[PDB]
Amino acid sequence: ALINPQFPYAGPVPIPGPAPTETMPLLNYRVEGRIAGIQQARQFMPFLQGPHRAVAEQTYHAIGTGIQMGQTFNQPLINTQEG
Amino acid sequence: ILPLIDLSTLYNLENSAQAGLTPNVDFVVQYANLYRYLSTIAVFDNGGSF
Repeated sequence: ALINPQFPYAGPVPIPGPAPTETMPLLNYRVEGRIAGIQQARQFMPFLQGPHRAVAEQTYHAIGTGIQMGQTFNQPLINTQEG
Repeated sequence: ILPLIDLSTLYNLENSAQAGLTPNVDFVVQYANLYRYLSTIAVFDNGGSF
């Protein structure tokens, strides 16, 4: 702010002001609020809580069976070298 | 987990008609107090002329 003498800035907005209204009042709000609809315990989703496999491992079962059977052919006898 | 204020507040649209207009005089439609008015639309149906 600058004040300049001799033209000085009025020393106030004075008493000639026009009170325009008495509408100043905010009427307090008084209220009762009830949000009470029956609630049912459940919601349907496509899927909740699953941690789906991105790849599975290979998996398997097992079997064996049979017996011990055989047809054989042997090497001929040979002269013994030494000993 | 619910926003209690959100769910107990009403967001509404309503309309009404006001008459009593006269040339060069301020026609004032008072806001019906307590509501929080987000927007106002005023249609001047000038006797069927728009």
